[PDB]
Amino acid sequence: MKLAPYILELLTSVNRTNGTADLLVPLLRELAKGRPVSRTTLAGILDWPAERVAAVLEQATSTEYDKDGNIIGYGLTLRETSYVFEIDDRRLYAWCALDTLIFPALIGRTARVSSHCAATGAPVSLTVSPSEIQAVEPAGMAVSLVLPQEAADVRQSFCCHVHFFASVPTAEDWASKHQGLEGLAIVSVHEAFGLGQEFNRHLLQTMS
Ligand SMILES: [Hg+2]
Repeated sequence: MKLAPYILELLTSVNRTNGTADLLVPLLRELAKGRPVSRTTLAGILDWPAERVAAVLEQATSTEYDKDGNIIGYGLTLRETSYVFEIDDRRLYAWCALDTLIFPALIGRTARVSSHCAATGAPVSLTVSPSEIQAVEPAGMAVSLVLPQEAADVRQSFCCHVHFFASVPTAEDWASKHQGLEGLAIVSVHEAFGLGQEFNRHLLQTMS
């Protein structure tokens, strides 16, 4: 219920240098176009030397690149995951369930999100807009949260534990067999979306 520790630690894990948020939003908007993103493209959008783009990305250890050295994944990714994230006619993916709830507001576009329950395999889907969620299927969908670690790779420490589930009772049953994960908690997808909204508010307030 109390979500401050999650917001605080995720902000710390995500915002590791000056300009991270400045870079992250344009990057997500470019990735949402469905093609690899070159550093020079970001440099142009930001009015930064490409050097600076590189230094910000270097601190982002989980960043995925393709065989050309272009960016293909940073929260939103072109590389298949369990979380499908579609913007119009482009199929993208996300690193975790919470990412799917956060990115639409940051990109300014509505996403069709689909996945499978981590406990039962049942398909789950919803439509996520910058301001609300809709067509939640099934209606009682839930999300797992853990406390992000500050100095760890965000995918290894946070993303891999943050799933969708068919329902709260199903997720709580799953959670009962998952001890030793700091801050493990089950919330409804609505509660998770509200967490995402608070995270975004704090993130955006740190932009130039
Ligand atoms: Hg994530």
